[PDB]
Amino acid sequence: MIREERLLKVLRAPHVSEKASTAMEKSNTIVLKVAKDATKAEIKAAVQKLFEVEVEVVNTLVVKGKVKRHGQRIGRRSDWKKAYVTLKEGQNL
Amino acid sequence: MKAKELREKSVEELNTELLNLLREQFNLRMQAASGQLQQSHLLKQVRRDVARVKTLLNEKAGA
Amino acid sequence: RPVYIPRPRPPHP
Amino acid sequence: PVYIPRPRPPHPRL
Amino acid sequence: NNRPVYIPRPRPPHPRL
Amino acid sequence: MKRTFQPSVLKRNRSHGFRARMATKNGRQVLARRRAKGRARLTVSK
RNA sequence: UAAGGUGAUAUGAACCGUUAUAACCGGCGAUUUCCGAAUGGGGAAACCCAGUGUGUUUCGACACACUAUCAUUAACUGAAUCCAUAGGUUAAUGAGGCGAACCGGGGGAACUGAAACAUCUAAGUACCCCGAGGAAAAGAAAUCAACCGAGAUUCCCCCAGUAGCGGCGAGCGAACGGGGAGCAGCCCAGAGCCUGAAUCAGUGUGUGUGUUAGUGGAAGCGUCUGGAAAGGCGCGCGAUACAGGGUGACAGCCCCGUACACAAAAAUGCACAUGCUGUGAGCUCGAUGAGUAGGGCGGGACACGUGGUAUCCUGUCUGAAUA
RNA sequence: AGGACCGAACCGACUAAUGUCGAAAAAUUAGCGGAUGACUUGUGGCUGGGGGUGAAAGGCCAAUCAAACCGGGAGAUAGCU
RNA sequence: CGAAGGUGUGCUGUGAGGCAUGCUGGAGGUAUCAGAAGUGCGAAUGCUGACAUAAGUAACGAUAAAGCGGGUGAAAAGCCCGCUCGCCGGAAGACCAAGGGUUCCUGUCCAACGUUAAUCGGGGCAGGGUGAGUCGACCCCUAAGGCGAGGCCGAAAGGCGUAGUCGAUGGGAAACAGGUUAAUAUUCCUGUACUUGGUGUUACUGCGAAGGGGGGACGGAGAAGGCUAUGUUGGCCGGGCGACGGUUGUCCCGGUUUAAGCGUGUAGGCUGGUUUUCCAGGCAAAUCCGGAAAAUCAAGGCUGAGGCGUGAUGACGAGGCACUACGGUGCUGAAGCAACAAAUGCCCUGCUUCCAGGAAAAGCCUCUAAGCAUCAGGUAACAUCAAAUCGUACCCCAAACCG
Repeated sequence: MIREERLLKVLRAPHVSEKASTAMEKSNTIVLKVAKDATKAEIKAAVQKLFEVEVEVVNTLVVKGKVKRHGQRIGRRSDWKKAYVTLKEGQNL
Repeated sequence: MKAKELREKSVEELNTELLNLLREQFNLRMQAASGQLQQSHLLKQVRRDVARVKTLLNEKAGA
Repeated sequence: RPVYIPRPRPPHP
Repeated sequence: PVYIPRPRPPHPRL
Repeated sequence: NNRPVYIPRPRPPHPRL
Repeated sequence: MKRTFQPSVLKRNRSHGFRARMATKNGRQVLARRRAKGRARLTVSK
């Protein structure tokens, strides 16, 4: 059983932006970064345990890294997955 | 911080790994992302500590 | 660099 | 904080 | 500097026979 | 004026893809030659 | 080994260490995602979808392991018919793929040359395919020689552009013999007496040597020019070390090195001695390889193109003697 | 009913002019033929070089075809410049 | 207190050359005598780089077209705003698939790129943006075709092919309306729905296949009927009565919209139902299909657009009012009907005709063999749970795809 440690690694970081702020104040939902796989069930369990909050539903999407032109060279950013988590009437963070 | 935990039983080794993963690994990561972490050297130090514990578990369990 | 996911996204006509 | 290398003499006006 | 990858194909306007 | 190249990902992969080369020994030699030359792209990868 | 470090572009931020677990180097271990022989099935490579068996927070759902094909072996099952066989399932062992050349084998050009061109040449070359090794192949005379003699194979220099072959054209081109490198001989087709009896292969121990980190390593100063001297001038010292590299211009004596003398907890190749395992010494008698040798027909290889053409190999049809 | 008629989309290219270092390595403008069929078109397959395919021109087979392209034999050969 | 190289000058030898030196240069060069050559270039329509010429010449890519005021700015014919003018309108509009791969939105900059300028941009830099049980992929099934355990064949490589397994361009369960972002929505929010599975409870019950049957399941053309999308007019509601004559009137302007689902069952289309008995047929069996007999009624059953109710005393709604970082935000909100016309769309994979005679398999329904029938399983109702993963930006007759 590695479910506990798995839940401690799916979550990577919160997402800060205008869309994130308006979603939180209006829809009571938090947007955060997750691992590349990060199935919806794992994200739901991780938020319930680590943040000790009740959740309703999770929506995930994959963001493709942009292609950047650094110096004389061309590079690409890494793809990452962000999840929208909808909390219930009781919210903490 | 290598031979201090060599003689502990497997039960404590799993316990210390869980709190290493739980605290100072997840919490530090959230702090760094939010910009509230100023001592970024803890992140690497904690990661190496987790590796050390896992190395002991393998040479303890089974083989 | 290489993208490998040309999945189909057909919006209902 | 990203280091900027020296560009070509017809570089952008940065 | 660079060899033209395409060479146009001409025609014989004047048979000159 | 319709041109010779009409792109199609499915046709490109099924014709010159990695698995197409490995099916026959001639394709395997094509991969072997390009590994020796050190080419970054072994085949047309989606 | 260590007073420095956290690889580079590439600075910074935050830190570790300074007498020893900072960092770095070497041996032995651990982790080792996905694709790829890819091997659970599939597939547009890095993706999708499973079955069975082991253990667990809300049934929820999780973690690990196994599950390809082929060949051999063993077990259990098992038809058309009694037996049987084919077939099926299970377990173990081995293989699969990749890699520059060299080696052996199976196929095999044309351009070109001949001042054309068909025999011939190019050439058994290029190329394709198969198999193995660190080398491979070949190898202990049904061989040469000349009636004097040498005694496995392989490689180099002669013999020698010689004898021969050849639309006797273009071209191809030996052998005998001699000088060298290196040398090693055996076993089965079978019984008896004597039975570890030498030599070998695999696993332990011990010595020596080498590889994988390293340590010490001699001896120069003053003036002149100059941005700066290692240069000029003057006087010294080291050398089993003036091989090299660096240092603000050209350094034996500033630094790293160099000759030289040492170094190994652990893993390793090589040459020996000592144990175990397995086949196996020595003597007498006998035996001593048959669809084979040879032959007819058609081809190929031997320098030798069917010519007066020996010898070898083979597709086809025949076919002995056996000391 | 019709390989029927007129005529758009669609398919094709009979005439003229323009354009020939063009907007374009065959197009534009004005006319023109077929337009329920031997029609046209999307997607995916199959046929490979002395071979394919061809209502047959030596046509087409990636802007290249009386023998495609790439690498090799190969520095082929050249009594010629 | 100045090597090679570079650049001038002066001497010198019959020549290729040599010598001395001024300035730049900045650290290498090499006598004499011998030795070895990648040893000497003006040509090869030689090769590579650089730079001329034509020449400040042709051209600046559809003859759909621009004008003015204000703003920003160092600078405005090209950018922003405003008022006119012109062009497309079966497109030069709005959507996709394929193909591109961040071109999308905001801030900032004008070197290069844009056939000119540029404050502008599909340009540079930074940040932001793609939300699904119902869409699609994935997944179940299969066509052409591919691969192919054994197998057959072939010097080797390999060819063909059975069982199988892949292969959408096809078949298979399910969501609509409104609102919202600078950029996503049938994915987010509000409202109202629907589909397929697991588990649990209750009441009944025979369940059970790669096997059987049904269904899925299909051509061309033609015609009529019923409809709807949509349009026009009248009525209704709100506003207007008007800078050049007239216009309270049969006058002018704007609006008059509302889905999926659920219930009803119509126009139309198809077929005769029900009960009993029997049968070597459906590679075994069968209550299923097929076939043969009788009795009975004359109806039943299947399919089916639209309409009508509910969905919805909800949403939307012209306009009005209050503030504008003066882009826009908030609040409020009347009427919301009828008639006529009408499709290439639906009823219709229908019907009527014609010869060229017009896929497959699964999902689904149904019947049984082996096996178990105190079980298991199935049916009906309720509760709960689950529906993962991947695509979702933007262009898409084009400045973003192939040229």
